Amino acid sequence: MTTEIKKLDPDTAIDIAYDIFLEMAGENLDPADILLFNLQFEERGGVEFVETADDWEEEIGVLIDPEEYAEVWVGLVNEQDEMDDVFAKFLISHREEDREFHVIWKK
Repeated sequence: MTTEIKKLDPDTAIDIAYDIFLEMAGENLDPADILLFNLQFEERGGVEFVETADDWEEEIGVLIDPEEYAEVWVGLVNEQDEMDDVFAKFLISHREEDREFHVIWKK
């Protein structure tokens, strides 16, 4: 505690979000997309931890503060390691006070 706003570690953020994709990924997600994720995810696993953006107030339906939120994208990648097929994106409030985590399924 040397500042006011603290971010989350790469492995830490991914860890939490990862568990959220395993527990959340259900009815909220499209059926067909659920299956594919079940058959192809191990060999084609994708979970890139991106940052916030300005073009947020369009998809989720609410403006978000940039460089102040943890953006997580969990999709399916190839053997070349990429991220062109995202399944669900999560947004976790970096800060400790108030934990606003809202994931988006098939936009």
